[PDB]
Amino acid sequence: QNAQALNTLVKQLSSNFGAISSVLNDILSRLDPPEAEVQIDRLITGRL
Amino acid sequence: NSIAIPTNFTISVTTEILPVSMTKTSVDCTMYICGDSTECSNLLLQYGS
Ligand SMILES: *[C@@H]1O[C@H](CO)[C@@H](O[C@@H]2O[C@H](CO)[C@@H](O)[C@H](O)[C@H]2NC(C)=O)[C@H](O)[C@H]1NC(C)=O
Repeated sequence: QNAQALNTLVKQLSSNFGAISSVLNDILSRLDPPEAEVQIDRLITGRL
Repeated sequence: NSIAIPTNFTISVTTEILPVSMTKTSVDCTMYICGDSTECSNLLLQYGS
């Protein structure tokens, strides 16, 4: 049960939650701050 | 120097009631959230596990 809870928490880092990419560095390489903050708030909300 | 000793008795039966289980519901997430929509079912996969 502990290992399954941690595996589930780690696999959730790979989810998009509605952002263009589930990788934070893709958003910050591809996008400038005004639009990038919109993609990052989706990842913050999903990861939180 | 005083003691009281019971000279008779009563057998009492007292009921006690305890919960032991509860209804085994299961709610399927995709059928609850979306229900037959493929459009919704695809959006829900972005939220992962
Ligand atoms: C102890 O108490 C019981 C009743 O709690 C007594 O037996 C009863 O006595 C009364 C009065 O004589 C009768 O009307 C009842 O029919 C009896 N039986 C029951 C089951 O209540 C008993 O006599 C008492 N004994 C002592 C030690 O006094």
